[PDB]
Amino acid sequence: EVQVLVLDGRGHLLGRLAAIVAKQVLLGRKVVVVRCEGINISGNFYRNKLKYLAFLRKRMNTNPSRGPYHFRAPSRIFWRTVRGMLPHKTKRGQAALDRLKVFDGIPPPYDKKKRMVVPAALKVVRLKPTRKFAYLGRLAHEVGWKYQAVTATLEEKRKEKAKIHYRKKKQLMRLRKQAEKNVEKKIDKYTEVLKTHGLLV
Amino acid sequence: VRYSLDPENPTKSCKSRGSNLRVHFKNTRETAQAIKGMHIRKATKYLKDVTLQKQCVPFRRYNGGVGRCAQAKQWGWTQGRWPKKSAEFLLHMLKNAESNAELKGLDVDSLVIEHIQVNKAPKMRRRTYRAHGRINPYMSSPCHIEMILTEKE
Amino acid sequence: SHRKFSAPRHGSLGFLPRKRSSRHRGKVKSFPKDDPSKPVHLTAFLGYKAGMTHIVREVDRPGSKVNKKEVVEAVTIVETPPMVVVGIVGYVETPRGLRTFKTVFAEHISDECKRRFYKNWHKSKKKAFTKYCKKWQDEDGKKQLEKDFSSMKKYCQVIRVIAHTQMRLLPLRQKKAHLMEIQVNGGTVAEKLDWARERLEQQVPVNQVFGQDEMIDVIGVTKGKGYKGVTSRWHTKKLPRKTHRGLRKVACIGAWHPARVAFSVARAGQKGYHHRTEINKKIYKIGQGYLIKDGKLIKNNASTDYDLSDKSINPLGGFVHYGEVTNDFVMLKGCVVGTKKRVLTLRKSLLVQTKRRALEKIDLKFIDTTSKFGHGRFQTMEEKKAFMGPLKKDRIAKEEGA
RNA sequence: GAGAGGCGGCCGCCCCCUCGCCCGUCACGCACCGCACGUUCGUGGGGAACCUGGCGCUAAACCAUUCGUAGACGACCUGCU
RNA sequence: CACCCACUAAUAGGGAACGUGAGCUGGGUUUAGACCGUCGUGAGACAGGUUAGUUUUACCCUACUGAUGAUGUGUUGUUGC
RNA sequence: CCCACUGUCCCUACCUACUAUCCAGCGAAACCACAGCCAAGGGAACGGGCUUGGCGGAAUCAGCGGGGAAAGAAGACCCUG
RNA sequence: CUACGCCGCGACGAGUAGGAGGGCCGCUGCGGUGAGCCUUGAAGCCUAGGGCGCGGGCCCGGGUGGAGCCGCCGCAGGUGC
RNA sequence: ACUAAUCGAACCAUCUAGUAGCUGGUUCCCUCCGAAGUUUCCCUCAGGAUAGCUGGCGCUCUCGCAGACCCGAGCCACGCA
Ligand SMILES: [Mg+2]
Ligand SMILES: [Mg+2]
Ligand SMILES: [Mg+2]
Ligand SMILES: [Mg+2]
Ligand SMILES: [Mg+2]
Ligand SMILES: [Mg+2]
Ligand SMILES: [Mg+2]
Ligand SMILES: [Mg+2]
Ligand SMILES: [Mg+2]
Ligand SMILES: [Mg+2]
Ligand SMILES: [Mg+2]
Ligand SMILES: [Mg+2]
Ligand SMILES: [Mg+2]
Ligand SMILES: [Mg+2]
Ligand SMILES: [Mg+2]
Ligand SMILES: [Mg+2]
Ligand SMILES: [Mg+2]
Ligand SMILES: [Mg+2]
Ligand SMILES: [Mg+2]
Ligand SMILES: [Mg+2]
Ligand SMILES: [Mg+2]
Ligand SMILES: [Mg+2]
Ligand SMILES: [Mg+2]
Ligand SMILES: [Mg+2]
Repeated sequence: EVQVLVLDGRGHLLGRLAAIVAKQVLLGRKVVVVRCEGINISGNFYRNKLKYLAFLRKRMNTNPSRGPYHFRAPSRIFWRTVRGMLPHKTKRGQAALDRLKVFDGIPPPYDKKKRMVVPAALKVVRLKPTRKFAYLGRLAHEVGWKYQAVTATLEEKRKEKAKIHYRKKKQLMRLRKQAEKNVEKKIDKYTEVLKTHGLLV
Repeated sequence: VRYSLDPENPTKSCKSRGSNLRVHFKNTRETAQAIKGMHIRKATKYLKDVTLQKQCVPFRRYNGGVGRCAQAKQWGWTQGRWPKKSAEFLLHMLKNAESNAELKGLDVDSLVIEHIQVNKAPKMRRRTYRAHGRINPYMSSPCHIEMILTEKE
Repeated sequence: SHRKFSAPRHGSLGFLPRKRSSRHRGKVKSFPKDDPSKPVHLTAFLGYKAGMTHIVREVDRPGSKVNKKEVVEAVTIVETPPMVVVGIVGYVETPRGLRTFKTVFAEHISDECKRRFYKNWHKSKKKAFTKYCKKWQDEDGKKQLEKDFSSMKKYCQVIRVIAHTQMRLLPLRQKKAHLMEIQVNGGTVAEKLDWARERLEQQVPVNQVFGQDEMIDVIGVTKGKGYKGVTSRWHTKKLPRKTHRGLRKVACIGAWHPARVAFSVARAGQKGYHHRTEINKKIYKIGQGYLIKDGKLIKNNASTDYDLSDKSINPLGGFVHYGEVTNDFVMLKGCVVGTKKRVLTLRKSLLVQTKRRALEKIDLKFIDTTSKFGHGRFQTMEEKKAFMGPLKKDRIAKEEGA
């Protein structure tokens, strides 16, 4: 779609979400993934930490400053996971990579926008309830990430402001439902039209 | 003689030429590129400053092993030199061009070096003596220089 | 195959960009962790390496051989004239690090401080902060400054103060002041902003930052040594005398595979002029500097309570290659990076000092002031004149001038 | 509203229309004679240049000289009514 | 390799073209001189012994070490992450 | 083997002359399929190119000796004729 | 209906070493032929010009050049990099 | 060892374009067909002859050819695998 697709990363499996995102940006769609620290990975935490520590070992013996770049922020981990699913060495894959933006937490450009969800990549439906999993935020923090604490406090502040906005939305919807009772005799002419065509049960 | 890049109008223009001039082609090519587009008064001062090592020419193409200098920062470059022989030869050609301008009756205080070009002249052969009874060339690299100056102010 | 005999590698890999430091001043790179329980205080200062000398002191370390004994110890004198606070920076913690929220300078920025903003002060028209200082007096600008202080009070986590040295009080050629950000620790952001705002344009001496016999950290740039070979840069073994191409080289710079030269191989390049920090440097003394109450008071600089000699920290004939120390100074223990008159950053120790070597009170018995411009053998001018008596130059001085 | 606020909201005064919203009456508009790239964001972004009113500003960088805390050369630290 | 002396916390074993000769050295091996023992009629031979016996080139690309610079925020500078 | 002697070494440092360095002038040669960052794979069983990944930022200066199974010679060792 | 011409129908189409056929592919020279071409511009060379052929190649436009050149039927090679 | 930078038989010219079962090279296009590294013999084993595999030139025959258009009017080719 021509708009920008903003996805909430909480509760999303890493490679399941990255596969969906990679195909989206290849089709000319701009994708933004927020709360990359909320992304989950299947398998217990120690198992997934061993996978990344093995990644830390892979470095150029001659000059590690040229070797693999190990990015410790959860946003950059997800970004690199998506990059492994793109043809990033061609101009088409580089253009697709530029359509994707990743954030830890939710920055102010996207914290006032409704956030989408990919059911095909959610842990609740893609993982058996008895299987263990790890958090990308915890995994990144225990391998070199320096901003787990500050993102935690900023996410708490964002959630406090969103609760206030939601209680204004509830107060608005309560007033609107009350209004539909107050103007009932002069609305039923248009309500009956809606009901016979499926809208407004 | 056939100049390349004949002037847009050969009435506000003057030409100067030199063949088989005994200066290094690589040095003179860089010096000519520096004074290209310059006003004739600016170029004469600049080429005098090259002799005094107060302004350098930027060695842009033939820069293999050319050292760095602080005066290359005036240009957008890092390597520069002060080729004295290339500057003096171009100063004589600027003087000859200016006297040609006076003969054509056009004033010399509005002249700009719109065209300048250094070509390779036929090489002159000399001889050097090497280690195990061997002979190698010691060739010289002269050059042809042509220029066209035009009035614009 | 394996090398025959084990040997540790030459040179630490923790300083591997062995290159000329991009800075001359030496940046802090880590301020002490801010805890709001302590009182509001500064964490850093700027000094200038004046020179070295040695002291005599009584050791109070029980169980040691030198307990209740006199020792001599090399010390470094660091002239520290008071800094002048000229601005405040706020920082906000983000998921990408600290970023500068807002910077507010003061009115009446000194000329020596303003030279820092100009590569060529001679041809400059001295226009820096001429319009900024005007908003400290008008109405809309002053209200805007209040908004900047309020927004710093509610959005910033750590604040710092821009402070500059008074280069005019030093005997150096340089007149351009050194600016530095000094983090304010120990209190709420509102409290440290109130403190830092009332120290604007004020002088902060080295007394208020550092105290007697505490361990601090010295951050600076070492002495430059130019391009150097592997035997001087990395202190590798010199090859035998029979070597053909030369013996001050590393014989093997790598095996056939990995078919490249590794970053861990010692190679020739720039030596010295590296940015370094050294921790746990004890302050044996904070000098008082020259004063005038009725006469010129010079005594307190190098007069210990056992010496009782009217003399200053200045050696006989002045510090070599530096000049005369006239302001306050900090007498660190041991050596310190940098040449003479090299600007040094002094920082509060990040660690917690609990060892007996730290928190040990220092009581100087004697401060050497012989000439360092040769084998000096007299402490003062008066002692030298008393020992040698009159000379020919003085004999004719009283003859020509009666 | 500071996490990348590049945004959003509320009042007071003034000038305008009782029109723009739904169901009806009433006719008209190039009705271009079957035909595509039509419709929008958008007064889009970027570069010069001309005219037009108001408010305003009058600086640095590099070279050359110097320093030697630096240095192979560049670079760097410096000084110059 | 081995063996012994001595210290030591310990004196573990290996790979990298049996790492590493435009890095060295040339003691050994492995040319031409020569001596001895054995074999061969002889020229001569001997994983038998012994002695003397030219170690050449980097200024290219990369790697690496340092040194200027370059792209972008209009120019430029300071402080910084 | 012993005495003496010493930078052969422990363990390296400093100094001097000439270079190298930068500049004015002058100015070659070797070598060159195209070229030149890596890990693994398979492959004439040790890739600069190929596959898969790591990635990749103009133009350069002084060094350097890991690579180019670097150059120098239609291997002199061994075998065949 | 150039009978060495024209037309129809069906199946088929890998290729080193190698063999064969066709070439209105190309070079040079000789015999015939084109009442051939050419100082109102030959050969040669250059060309972001127009094309033809599966291809070998060829024709034509423009420029330069300044005196020779080509097609067809045979003949003969010091005939294609 | 030395005998003109040449010595376990100098240099110069010729015989001489010495011989080589060995190494290197071997020049235009399209179309059609298309292998062998096996047998036997050889002072034969990096080569030949010989058979085999290949191509080219054919020749001897066989089924017939059909109804101008349209329309078949037990038995269905020599022989081969
Ligand atoms: Mg070079
Ligand atoms: Mg010579
Ligand atoms: Mg000779
Ligand atoms: Mg070991
Ligand atoms: Mg280590
Ligand atoms: Mg030697
Ligand atoms: Mg001394
Ligand atoms: Mg080896
Ligand atoms: Mg080697
Ligand atoms: Mg060697
Ligand atoms: Mg030997
Ligand atoms: Mg021998
Ligand atoms: Mg015998
Ligand atoms: Mg013996
Ligand atoms: Mg000898
Ligand atoms: Mg050089
Ligand atoms: Mg590789
Ligand atoms: Mg051979
Ligand atoms: Mg041979
Ligand atoms: Mg075929
Ligand atoms: Mg021929
Ligand atoms: Mg022959
Ligand atoms: Mg026989
Ligand atoms: Mg063969």
